[PDB]
Amino acid sequence: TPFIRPDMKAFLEAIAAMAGPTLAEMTLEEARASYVALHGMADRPARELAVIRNLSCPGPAGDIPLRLYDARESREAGPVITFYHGGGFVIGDLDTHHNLCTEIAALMDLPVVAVDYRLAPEHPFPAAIEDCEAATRWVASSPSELGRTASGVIPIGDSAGGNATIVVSQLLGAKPADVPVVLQVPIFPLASDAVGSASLEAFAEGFVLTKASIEFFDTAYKADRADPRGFPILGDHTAAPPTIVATASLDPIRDSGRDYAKALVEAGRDVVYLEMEGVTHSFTNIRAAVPSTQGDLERIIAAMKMMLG
Ligand SMILES: CCCCCC(=O)Oc1ccc([N+](=O)[O-])cc1
Ligand SMILES: CCCCCC(=O)O
Ligand SMILES: CCCCCC(=O)O
Repeated sequence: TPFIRPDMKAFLEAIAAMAGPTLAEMTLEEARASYVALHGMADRPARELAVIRNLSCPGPAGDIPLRLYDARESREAGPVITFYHGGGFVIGDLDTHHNLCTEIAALMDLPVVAVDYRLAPEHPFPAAIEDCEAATRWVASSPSELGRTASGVIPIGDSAGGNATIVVSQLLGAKPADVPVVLQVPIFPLASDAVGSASLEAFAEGFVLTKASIEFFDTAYKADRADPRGFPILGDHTAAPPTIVATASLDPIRDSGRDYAKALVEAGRDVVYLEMEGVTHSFTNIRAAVPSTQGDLERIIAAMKMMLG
């Protein structure tokens, strides 16, 4: 009997009533479409912003599509948020996380660049990482197409995108971009392997992200368990940038986030650890269906402003 907020519980009960096919039982196109539909019905609508523009940058496999969000038509030099969507490196796109990006841009009053990175199984590991790194370096170079100057970058993302957040910060730590990572925000990230964790067993079914979906994503992406680009708990934490780790108490991969924040403390790094109580994985994108999750996102926003000082 873990604690569940009443509005969270109602949402889980509706998912249980729906009782759909698993991701593995659907076609890939169907699995991706179902995620579009979930966030479409569950998340708050997009904020209005002065700037919402599609861009691209060069990557190792070809052009990488991007989307720029800014509440301001004109802005001086400052940090730029570089966002990587969740979806297991298999599903999601610029639209599944669009509304959340408009919210981050509105509430932070900073520009946000979302990355449409290549997906598995068509593009296995490390394709997503290659694209997130390349796009982040590109933003960090203050290209003219961006129309903003970056004094620093702020990698952020949910779930797989939280994995990408940490990996990108490690890659740029080892080989700097034109400006530093001034803050990273991995939100319910995969950092250590969740297999064998107590959270994975406790929350394997009925908490939005299932063990079955985790296995489906793992089989498609094919990350090597010994590769720090796949499991960034294995990386060097001694110069990690300022970090905010946000987890959910009902998340099967909660303990992976716990592990990462513990490793940052162990290495003497500054970190805010926030474990949202009574909500699940994906809480950043269900803010209409579960209204209390808007408050959880606002807590991350407040921690970001504090850590940016
Ligand atoms: C349709 C159920 C939600 C699954 C998609 C999602 O919520 O984003 C995730 C991305 C990556 C991982 N993972 O690394 O296991 C888990 C979840
Ligand atoms: C192991 C899953 C239940 C949560 C107990 C804890 O907070 O560590
Ligand atoms: C149950 C595990 C206790 C803490 C392990 C550590 O300090 O890395």
